[PDB]
Amino acid sequence: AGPEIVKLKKILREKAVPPGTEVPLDVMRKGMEKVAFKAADDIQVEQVTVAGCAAEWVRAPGCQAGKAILYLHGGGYVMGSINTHRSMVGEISRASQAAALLLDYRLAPEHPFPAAVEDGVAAYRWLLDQGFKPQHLSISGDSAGGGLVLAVLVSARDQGLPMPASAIPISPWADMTCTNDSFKTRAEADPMGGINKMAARYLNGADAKHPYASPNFANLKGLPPLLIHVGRDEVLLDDSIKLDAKAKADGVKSTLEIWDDMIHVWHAFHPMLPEGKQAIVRVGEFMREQWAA
Repeated sequence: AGPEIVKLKKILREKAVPPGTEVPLDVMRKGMEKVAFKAADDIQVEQVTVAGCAAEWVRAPGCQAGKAILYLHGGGYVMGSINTHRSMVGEISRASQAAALLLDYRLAPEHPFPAAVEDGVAAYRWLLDQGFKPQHLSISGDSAGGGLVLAVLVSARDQGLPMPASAIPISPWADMTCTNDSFKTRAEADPMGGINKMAARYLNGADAKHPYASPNFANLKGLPPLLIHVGRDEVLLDDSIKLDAKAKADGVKSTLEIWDDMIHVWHAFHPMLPEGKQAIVRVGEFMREQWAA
């Protein structure tokens, strides 16, 4: 249906390491840093520290005064940084006209679970304490960071925190047991097991069904409206279908949208992918929808 994903899928295929090759952690970290998209030049950035983590407010133009996004990057809980996700987050800020807080939360295996959860709740709390009003808040995250979105919500709700206006997990990883069908069914279509070594590194012997590690098994009752993006052609399809089905069950509003022909966090390829640009427009549409209500 699209000539851009075809071009892009072949590119990501030519580029990937053979299946089942063991790449050092420091080697995958730097590689992700080395190939990271550069933020559009009209995105301004301000470095802060938030709950003892490095952070940047990432403000595109048009940003409105009351509003913010706690944004939680992907990387399997072991890699990714402010730098690797600054581009896509600039675009989410554009679309939603709210500044992103882009948190450099603690990474495994130097800092195992629940460290990353502990940072998310703390950044959220820090936002409220700055006097952002929950109803002026959004939370969003890709992949590992999309499960964290949820984990932080459940966690913050257990702690007495008010829920934000919406939550957008993009290609969420919300099940550390990695047993879902799509790992097998959808695996010839991901250009893109290696993800088990990251559960092992995050968990570090913890219960893999621990609600805050794998939020597909958490009590979700009370959480605010969900938009969940995932690509049909990606390993983690099931996580998103089961997140939505569990949200449903637990009283929560979600819109799952499986985008056909798309790969993992296709949003990140906005610079060359039309679906990427439009999925980002749609995220910002959805946070702006939840803010008007």
